[PDB]
Amino acid sequence: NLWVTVYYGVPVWKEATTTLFCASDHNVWATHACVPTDPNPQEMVLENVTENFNMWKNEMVNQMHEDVISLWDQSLKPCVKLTPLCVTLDCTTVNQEMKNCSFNTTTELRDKKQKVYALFYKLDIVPLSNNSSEYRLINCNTSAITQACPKVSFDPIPIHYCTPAGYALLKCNDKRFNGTGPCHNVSTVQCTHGIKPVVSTQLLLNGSLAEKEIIVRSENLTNNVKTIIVHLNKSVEIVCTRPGNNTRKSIRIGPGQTFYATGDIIGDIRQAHCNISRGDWEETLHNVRKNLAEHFQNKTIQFASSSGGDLEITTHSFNCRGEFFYCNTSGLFNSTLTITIPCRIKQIINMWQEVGRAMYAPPIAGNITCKSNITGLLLVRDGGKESNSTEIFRPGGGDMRDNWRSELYKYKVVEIKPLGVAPTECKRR
Amino acid sequence: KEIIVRSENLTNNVKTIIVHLNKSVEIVCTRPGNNTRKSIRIGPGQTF
Amino acid sequence: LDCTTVNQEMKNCSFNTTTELRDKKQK
Amino acid sequence: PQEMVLENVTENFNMWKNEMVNQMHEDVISLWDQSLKPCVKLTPLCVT
Amino acid sequence: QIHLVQSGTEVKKPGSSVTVSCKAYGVNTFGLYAVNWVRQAPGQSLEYIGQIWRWKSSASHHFRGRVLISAVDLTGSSPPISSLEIKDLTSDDTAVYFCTTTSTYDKWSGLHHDGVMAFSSWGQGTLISV
Amino acid sequence: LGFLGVAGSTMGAASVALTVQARQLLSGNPDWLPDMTVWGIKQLQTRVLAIERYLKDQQLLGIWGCSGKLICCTAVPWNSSWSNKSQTEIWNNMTWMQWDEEISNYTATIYRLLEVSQNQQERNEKDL
Amino acid sequence: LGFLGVAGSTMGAASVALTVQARQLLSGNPDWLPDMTVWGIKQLQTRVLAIERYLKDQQLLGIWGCSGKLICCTAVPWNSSWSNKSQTEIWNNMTWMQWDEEISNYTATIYRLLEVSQNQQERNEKDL
Amino acid sequence: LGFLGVAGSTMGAASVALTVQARQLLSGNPDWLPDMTVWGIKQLQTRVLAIERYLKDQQLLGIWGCSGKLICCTAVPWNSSWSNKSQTEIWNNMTWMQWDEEISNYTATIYRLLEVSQNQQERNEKDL
Amino acid sequence: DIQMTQSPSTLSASIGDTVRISCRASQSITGNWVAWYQQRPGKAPRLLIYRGAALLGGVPSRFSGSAAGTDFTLTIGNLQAEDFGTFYCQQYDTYPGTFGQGTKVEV
Ligand SMILES: *[C@@H]1O[C@H](CO)[C@@H](O[C@@H]2O[C@H](CO)[C@@H](O[C@@H]3O[C@H](CO[C@H]4O[C@H](CO[C@H]5O[C@H](CO)[C@@H](O)[C@H](O)[C@@H]5O[C@H]5O[C@H](CO)[C@@H](O)[C@H](O)[C@@H]5O)[C@@H](O)[C@H](O[C@H]5O[C@H](CO)[C@@H](O)[C@H](O)[C@@H]5O)[C@@H]4O)[C@@H](O)[C@H](O[C@H]4O[C@H](CO)[C@@H](O)[C@H](O)[C@@H]4O[C@H]4O[C@H](CO)[C@@H](O)[C@H](O)[C@@H]4O[C@H]4O[C@H](CO)[C@@H](O)[C@H](O)[C@@H]4O)[C@@H]3O)[C@H](O)[C@H]2NC(C)=O)[C@H](O)[C@H]1NC(C)=O
Ligand SMILES: *[C@@H]1O[C@H](CO)[C@@H](O[C@@H]2O[C@H](CO)[C@@H](O[C@@H]3O[C@H](CO[C@H]4O[C@H](CO)[C@@H](O)[C@H](O)[C@@H]4O)[C@@H](O)[C@H](O[C@H]4O[C@H](CO)[C@@H](O)[C@H](O)[C@@H]4O)[C@@H]3O)[C@H](O)[C@H]2NC(C)=O)[C@H](O)[C@H]1NC(C)=O
Ligand SMILES: *[C@@H]1O[C@H](CO)[C@@H](O[C@@H]2O[C@H](CO)[C@@H](O[C@@H]3O[C@H](CO)[C@@H](O)[C@H](O[C@H]4O[C@H](CO)[C@@H](O)[C@H](O)[C@@H]4O)[C@@H]3O)[C@H](O)[C@H]2NC(C)=O)[C@H](O)[C@H]1NC(C)=O
Ligand SMILES: *[C@@H]1O[C@H](CO)[C@@H](O[C@@H]2O[C@H](CO)[C@@H](O[C@@H]3O[C@H](CO)[C@@H](O)[C@H](O[C@H]4O[C@H](CO)[C@@H](O)[C@H](O)[C@@H]4O)[C@@H]3O)[C@H](O)[C@H]2NC(C)=O)[C@H](O)[C@H]1NC(C)=O
Ligand SMILES: *[C@@H]1O[C@H](CO)[C@@H](O[C@@H]2O[C@H](CO)[C@@H](O[C@@H]3O[C@H](CO)[C@@H](O)[C@H](O)[C@@H]3O)[C@H](O)[C@H]2NC(C)=O)[C@H](O)[C@H]1NC(C)=O
Ligand SMILES: *[C@@H]1O[C@H](CO)[C@@H](O[C@@H]2O[C@H](CO)[C@@H](O[C@@H]3O[C@H](CO)[C@@H](O)[C@H](O)[C@@H]3O)[C@H](O)[C@H]2NC(C)=O)[C@H](O)[C@H]1NC(C)=O
Ligand SMILES: *[C@@H]1O[C@H](CO)[C@@H](O[C@@H]2O[C@H](CO)[C@@H](O)[C@H](O)[C@H]2NC(C)=O)[C@H](O)[C@H]1NC(C)=O
Ligand SMILES: *[C@@H]1O[C@H](CO)[C@@H](O[C@@H]2O[C@H](CO)[C@@H](O)[C@H](O)[C@H]2NC(C)=O)[C@H](O)[C@H]1NC(C)=O
Ligand SMILES: *[C@@H]1O[C@H](CO)[C@@H](O[C@@H]2O[C@H](CO)[C@@H](O)[C@H](O)[C@H]2NC(C)=O)[C@H](O)[C@H]1NC(C)=O
Ligand SMILES: *[C@@H]1O[C@H](CO)[C@@H](O[C@@H]2O[C@H](CO)[C@@H](O)[C@H](O)[C@H]2NC(C)=O)[C@H](O)[C@H]1NC(C)=O
Ligand SMILES: *[C@@H]1O[C@H](CO)[C@@H](O[C@@H]2O[C@H](CO)[C@@H](O)[C@H](O)[C@H]2NC(C)=O)[C@H](O)[C@H]1NC(C)=O
Ligand SMILES: *[C@@H]1O[C@H](CO)[C@@H](O[C@@H]2O[C@H](CO)[C@@H](O)[C@H](O)[C@H]2NC(C)=O)[C@H](O)[C@H]1NC(C)=O
Ligand SMILES: *[C@@H]1O[C@H](CO)[C@@H](O)[C@H](O)[C@H]1NC(C)=O
Ligand SMILES: *[C@@H]1O[C@H](CO)[C@@H](O)[C@H](O)[C@H]1NC(C)=O
Ligand SMILES: *[C@@H]1O[C@H](CO)[C@@H](O)[C@H](O)[C@H]1NC(C)=O
Ligand SMILES: *[C@@H]1O[C@H](CO)[C@@H](O)[C@H](O)[C@H]1NC(C)=O
Ligand SMILES: *[C@@H]1O[C@H](CO)[C@@H](O)[C@H](O)[C@H]1NC(C)=O
Ligand SMILES: *[C@@H]1O[C@H](CO)[C@@H](O)[C@H](O)[C@H]1NC(C)=O
Ligand SMILES: *[C@@H]1O[C@H](CO)[C@@H](O)[C@H](O)[C@H]1NC(C)=O
Ligand SMILES: *[C@@H]1O[C@H](CO)[C@@H](O)[C@H](O)[C@H]1NC(C)=O
Repeated sequence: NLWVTVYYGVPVWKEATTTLFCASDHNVWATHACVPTDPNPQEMVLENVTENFNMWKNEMVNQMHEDVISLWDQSLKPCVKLTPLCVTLDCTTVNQEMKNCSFNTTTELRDKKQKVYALFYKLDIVPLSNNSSEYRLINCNTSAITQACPKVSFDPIPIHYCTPAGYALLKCNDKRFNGTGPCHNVSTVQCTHGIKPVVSTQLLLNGSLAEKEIIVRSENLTNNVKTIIVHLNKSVEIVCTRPGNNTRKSIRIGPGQTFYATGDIIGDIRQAHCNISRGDWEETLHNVRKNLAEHFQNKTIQFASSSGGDLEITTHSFNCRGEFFYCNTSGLFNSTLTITIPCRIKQIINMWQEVGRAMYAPPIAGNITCKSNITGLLLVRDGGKESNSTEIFRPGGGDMRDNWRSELYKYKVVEIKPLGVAPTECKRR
Repeated sequence: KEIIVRSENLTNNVKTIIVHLNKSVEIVCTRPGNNTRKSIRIGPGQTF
Repeated sequence: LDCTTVNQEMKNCSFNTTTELRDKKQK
Repeated sequence: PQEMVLENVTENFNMWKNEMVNQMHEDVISLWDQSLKPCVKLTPLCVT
Repeated sequence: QIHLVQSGTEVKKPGSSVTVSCKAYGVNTFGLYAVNWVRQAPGQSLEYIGQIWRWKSSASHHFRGRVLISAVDLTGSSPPISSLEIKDLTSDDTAVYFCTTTSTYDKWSGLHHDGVMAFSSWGQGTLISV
Repeated sequence: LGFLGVAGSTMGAASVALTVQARQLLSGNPDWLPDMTVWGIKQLQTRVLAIERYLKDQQLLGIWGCSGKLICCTAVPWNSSWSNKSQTEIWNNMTWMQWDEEISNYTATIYRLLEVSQNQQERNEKDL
Repeated sequence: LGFLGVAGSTMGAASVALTVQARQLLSGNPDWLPDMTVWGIKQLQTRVLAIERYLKDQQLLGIWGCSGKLICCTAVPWNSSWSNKSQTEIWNNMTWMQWDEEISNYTATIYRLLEVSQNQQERNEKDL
Repeated sequence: LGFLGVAGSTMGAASVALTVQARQLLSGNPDWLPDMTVWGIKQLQTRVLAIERYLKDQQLLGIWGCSGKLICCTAVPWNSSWSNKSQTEIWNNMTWMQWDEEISNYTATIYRLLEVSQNQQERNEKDL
Repeated sequence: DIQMTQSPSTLSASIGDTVRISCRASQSITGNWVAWYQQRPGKAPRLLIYRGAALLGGVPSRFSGSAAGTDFTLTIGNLQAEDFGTFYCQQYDTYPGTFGQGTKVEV
């Protein structure tokens, strides 16, 4: 009558987690840490299938964060260390954003010392005593400084995460997807689109734009501590620079280990600053405000500057040609032809929020200028029922993973079970 | 069951004899003091 | 190590060593 | 070892674009480096 | 972690409409989490009033055209909400109504089928008399 | 069609073009990684695990007598207690996902039966 | 005889000794390299790649109606738009290398036709 | 009965449960040691070696026409020179280990005869 | 529609005893697809077992379920300390679902 029949190739999938690799179309990503390849990609559109998605527990972002940290560490380790720099620095006025400091170091011969001098930003300097003229670097008691490695480039490049054999990626193509819920238009792929691992705070930069209109997403809107990601459809133009003409000196601190520092500054004292197109910014603030009014009832929405705190979390942060800019955005998010914001810069950068590791970025010789697109915002709701009329939002940083969720929220990883059994009229074998 | 005696060559006199017991014996022991853990900054984050 | 009595199985030893600043010493 | 003689074939050789030599070269330097790394380093001899 | 707060007891003269509210504390959204309304009268027979699932609302045959089930997603000042509305009430509708929420993300867990499902979380129920 | 193109199609349609799904299981990345990387070891782990899974599935197929058959036909009767639904209903108004979910409890035992059946057959093939 | 000793022989003579070539795609693997160096990773490199290639070839054979057979007669007619030579000329005055070179443009089409023919045969068998 | 449970059983009784022995050749541990350790390299080596050994055994079986079979009839005559014992004594009095002991010198010849026999059979398949 | 019937209607019990409640369906349920619930007087129902014989978390390990072709049996073994109230058998094979009449347990 009815007999069993086994089928190989049955299209059924489970939810699963795996080690996804990456691919790219000197630089750490391009020539290390995953393969260079980009053949004709295979994208297909499934029919009559609905798939559930929730971006707020997805192992893609954890894997990407771990890979980014590991790659940066592996890049930093195989070159110069800065243990002899942690000495007493005699600092004086430049003769206002820097200080001229002289200090004693070793040389090519261990029985001889040398006197050298360099310019240092005061954000990289800590005093030793109130009634004294002694100074040291920030991370000389809490970590060990490693110099950013001059021949390698810390420039983001597009990267594609790719699934191994026996796995697949499902992509939600539904317009205006907020990351949680069913998906009625699903596609299958093997490799994600171009993802640029850019690290920034308070302003998402160089990202893919929303398809139709602004998308607002958070893990829990009712909670206030959680970050709110805003994904715009119109990119904003932000171009900015350190214009001061610098010159870097090479200091021999040992047998072949050279330490580069700000040898001198020439020209007029000009401050590093960021320009943003003002009219586009006003338009995008209006669009974000009236879009976010939907999720928050009839209560009015106000924007205010970031609360006081550490420079890393309070100020917007980014990197340009290796120079680390901390910009005070106290006028961008101040609401209810060009807008200019101040930008300090820092050399001893202690990112990844770990301890015992810190990096020193040598200054580029000439001035630095670079242009980019603001493609998203990270906003934080202020807690407390101070008023029942207006709800005020602030710039917000927090976990670095939020910088990548906006690019990885369409994707799901699924395992394939190819073996099935079914009854059929076939008997003979 | 009971005590086991092992040796890869018992007639040799320079080879270890292993004795496996069937009843465990109780040994409890201690350093009964009060030593405070002094921390010294050896270098940049190194602590002794 | 400059060692003296405990003031019987230990000795009280003082020594010079490095510190956070490489150009300074501590006792 | 196994060696067999191909009777009726004719093969084109070019010794100047053979990857065998490059692979051997890379192995030689890598091996020498990993041999000289795990022991004494003459950092304090650089004196007057 | 997951709680369901329901409206208060309210007794009405027969011949009017009634609304009942269910408030889901801890539910991220009504995607991945289906809401099912059930009834329990004296006689201790649990029925099945209706559901909202995948933003589609449906009701059983005994109540088609009689009950409207609505839902509003997570907002800033209010967790997800669901609501029963009975247009007309007879003498036999006196009962305690229960709101239930069931996770629908796994797609392989045994707690749900494509349309009919068990009830993982239960509210405290609203008593209605006529 | 393409890989997993027939997910929404019913089982009758999915019976065609199983070869795309079968062939996708072994396609891989010809390139590899340079030395001294945990990334390389993770990649090696992943692909060795993939090979092991494929080999296990193929061996399980072979023990049942379907060494090189995608749609082979065994000789085990289908107990109605496993899943008692009409042939037309199963092959015309149901996807493979719903089917695999609805017979999840009875899968393991079914496998054992297949084993025994083939073994019996093999023994008879030497006793006849 | 040897591994490739029939390289210069015509295909008719070469068809008799395919076992040696088939066997050497897997044998010859030595013991392991104890050191965790670049060399060990490159060994693991090459041998996992070899396993993947062999499994791919075997799967290609098995999807076709040629599982477990070194020589296999399929049921796809030989389109004359492909190589059009007399059987005597093919099997007595031509080596395998020249034959593979001449028909290089039609290999993908031949493989696809073999795939669809075997799928049709399996469907017919299950339906008849 | 479980794995290696039929070691003491005679050859006749042991043939009933070869699947239990066969299946354990692939079962393993899917986890991994993620610490760049030499332990991870050694584990990955032993797993690749196991895969290679299994694949070699399957290839050797397939060369003899017994690809999808655990018990297979090969149709090559049994030379009385390599073993001359009564069928009852072989199948009801000797364990498999003693059997492999008493024909140790002759396994290579048996294997070569098997491969030549299938080569002849495959050639005749297209000859006639 | 699919109906069910539970048995026994009511049973006495005691501390440490093992009890069994069997619900039978009007149609054989291919999958397990049956759920077991508790309900104390004046409280809300609590899901005990789903998928025939799957045990949730927090619920004690003493509960067990057996799924035959048509008859489903809930085994509450080793009634410890506090006794229980009303037990319920529910099916979710076809739409709409249906609950059983219910059984009561007492000391
Ligand atoms: C992330 O992104 C996601 C998308 O990417 C996003 O998803 C979106 O979520 C929102 C949730 O906020 C969804 O919007 C809601 O949708 C709900 C579901 O609505 C469906 O069902 C109703 C009802 O349909 C039944 O009845 C009609 C009657 O004609 C029949 O026609 C139907 O067939 C059906 O009848 C069957 O079922 C009955 C049982 O229920 C049986 O009795 C019957 O016999 C049948 O079997 C439909 O009307 C809806 O259709 C509407 O839209 C289509 C679109 O084509 C129109 O054609 C159609 O005409 C309708 O307009 C839909 O199918 C809604 O319930 C919900 O509505 C509430 O909110 C809106 C907006 O604020 C209000 O205007 C509305 O009045 C509702 O508010 C009431 O309910 C709340 C509940 O708390 C109360 O608080 C509120 O005060 C108000 O209550 C008042 O009215 C009650 C009566 O209604 C009364 O009882 C009360 O007492 C009080 O007076 C809302 O629209 C949206 O669809 C999703 N988007 C999708 C799916 O694309 C997600 O949110 C994002 N996440 C986050 C965190 O942001
Ligand atoms: C968002 O995305 C934008 C993309 O445009 C990024 O901006 C680009 O950033 C890259 C890297 O910082 C810039 O590329 C660099 O430009 C330098 C200056 O170029 C001028 O000078 C050279 C001198 O020859 C001219 O040829 C050139 O035409 C320009 O006039 C180069 O000097 C850099 O060279 C690098 O590579 C060489 C390779 O040999 C090395 O030797 C160098 O040392 C150096 O490493 C490099 O080409 C690019 O110009 C930027 N574009 C724009 C439009 O500004 C943003 O940085 C990004 N934002 C964030 C936050 O990531
Ligand atoms: C998103 O963030 C919001 C907060 O902004 C968060 O809402 C909170 O959820 C918890 C969990 O349900 C709520 O705590 C409960 O609130 C109810 C309200 O009536 C109380 O009755 C509960 O107390 C009973 O239950 C407790 C055990 O759970 C007993 O210990 C207690 O004695 C009572 O019997 C319980 O306190 C909390 O009230 C809300 N807060 C707000 C402001 O709504 C929501 O859960 C977050 N979402 C996610 C998915 O995490
Ligand atoms: C365990 O340890 C014991 C020692 O406590 C050890 O016993 C020793 O074994 C050696 C084995 O060679 C004995 O040496 C032999 O003694 C005999 C006694 O007559 C001699 O005839 C032998 O001489 C011949 O062989 C020599 C080469 O070995 C020739 O040079 C010579 O010309 C003869 O041809 C030889 O000396 C030794 O006497 C004992 N000693 C004792 C105390 O028993 C025992 O072997 C160890 N067990 C194992 C398993 O190793
Ligand atoms: C940072 O401080 C150091 C130490 O004071 C400065 O180095 C010294 O700077 C002085 C003043 O510019 C130089 O003196 C000049 O020397 C020339 C030599 O021809 C002499 O003709 C001038 O009259 C004047 O005295 C001195 O040479 C220089 N020494 C060294 C070793 O650099 C340094 O300039 C300061 N940096 C900045 C940016 O101000
Ligand atoms: C039919 O198949 C389903 C699916 O396997 C069976 O449900 C399974 O039941 C077991 C035993 O109750 C569950 O194991 C338990 O898991 C929980 C998870 O928290 C754990 O805490 C317990 O200690 C126990 O290990 C298993 O999870 C559950 N499966 C799923 C997917 O939830 C069901 O029992 C089967 N019906 C039969 C055999 O009649
Ligand atoms: C469902 O999603 C697919 C995939 O994004 C859509 O198909 C694409 O549509 C865009 C324009 O809308 C084309 O440029 C692409 O070439 C299409 N790709 C494929 C594979 O078809 C499709 O339009 C969506 N359909 C609906 C109803 O939303
Ligand atoms: C980006 O998205 C915004 C948000 O919708 C778009 O703004 C809309 O512009 C149209 C113009 O006809 C108005 O009718 C809508 O009311 C606007 N929507 C909102 C929410 O304000 C904007 O047009 C989009 N820009 C691009 C380039 O796609
Ligand atoms: C950023 O914008 C500022 C403001 O327009 C530019 O600075 C001006 O430059 C012009 C000539 O270059 C001067 O006449 C003005 O006095 C400057 N104003 C200020 C406030 O500095 C600056 O050049 C812009 N920078 C970039 C990189 O675009
Ligand atoms: C960023 O800059 C703004 C102004 O450019 C700072 O705000 C000023 O704060 C001081 C006190 O520290 C007040 O006296 C001023 O009135 C503020 N300015 C205005 C326009 O109101 C802000 O403190 C800066 N933040 C950081 C982190 O540097
Ligand atoms: C452990 O093993 C010893 C043997 O060494 C046991 O002691 C024996 O006890 C029996 C009692 O029937 C006596 O006849 C023997 O003379 C004892 N042997 C010795 C050497 O004294 C002892 O009872 C065992 N203990 C346990 C807990 O198993
Ligand atoms: C080990 O045993 C000794 C001997 O009993 C213990 O030392 C005695 O402790 C008691 C009080 O606890 C004193 O009154 C005696 O004077 C101690 N005698 C000696 C010789 O020390 C000791 O406390 C035990 N230690 C442990 C860890 O069990
Ligand atoms: C910035 O946006 C413009 C507008 O489309 C685009 O042409 C340009 O490529 C973008 N640049 C980056 C770095 O994303
Ligand atoms: C906004 O900017 C104006 C002028 O730039 C300033 O007067 C005002 O204090 C600012 N408000 C906030 C909240 O920063
Ligand atoms: C430095 O400034 C000059 C003008 O002051 C400008 O032309 C040049 O582009 C700047 N340098 C860089 C690297 O952009
Ligand atoms: C050891 O010293 C600490 C120091 O605060 C004290 O609290 C503790 O009681 C001492 N222990 C003994 C056993 O004296
Ligand atoms: C999807 O379903 C519709 C009707 O249910 C059918 O016509 C269509 O062929 C289906 N698509 C696929 C890919 O099976
Ligand atoms: C090589 O070619 C000659 C030509 O006559 C032929 O006799 C000989 O058998 C060939 N060798 C092989 C190995 O086929
Ligand atoms: C193939 O060759 C034969 C000669 O045997 C010839 O008759 C026929 O026309 C050829 N076909 C084509 C398509 O050239
Ligand atoms: C062991 O040998 C005895 C013969 O005395 C036999 O009866 C028994 O069945 C054997 N056991 C197994 C497991 O083969």
